[PDB]
Amino acid sequence: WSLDMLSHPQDSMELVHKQSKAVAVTSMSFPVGDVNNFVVGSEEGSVYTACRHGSKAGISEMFEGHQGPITGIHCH
Amino acid sequence: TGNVLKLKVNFLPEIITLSKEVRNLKWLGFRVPLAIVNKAHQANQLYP
Repeated sequence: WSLDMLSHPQDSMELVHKQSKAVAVTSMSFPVGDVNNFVVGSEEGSVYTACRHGSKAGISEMFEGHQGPITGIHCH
Repeated sequence: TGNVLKLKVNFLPEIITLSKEVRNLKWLGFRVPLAIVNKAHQANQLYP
């Protein structure tokens, strides 16, 4: 959401498709050091590089690797 | 004492179940029943 506009989270950059499922992200933190990579880490790895918009705000360049729920998700 | 009353809802009825359901549909629809899958379909984008 915007810094002044947070009456609803506007930029709903869903790091999933538009199907019918609770495709969650375990402890999906953004990248540490302000690299802004909102790593949406699903229950079976899939640490999606969920960004703001474009054709890369999700699981396109998924920086996964976690054997299980990718929870500690924050870059260097 | 005094027959006073607070309020409550049914969102709290599946807190840990919603956490497990979110993780289940997060990976692939984990080892749960079919009714749990239908409940996940009717609750995933409906918990608001």
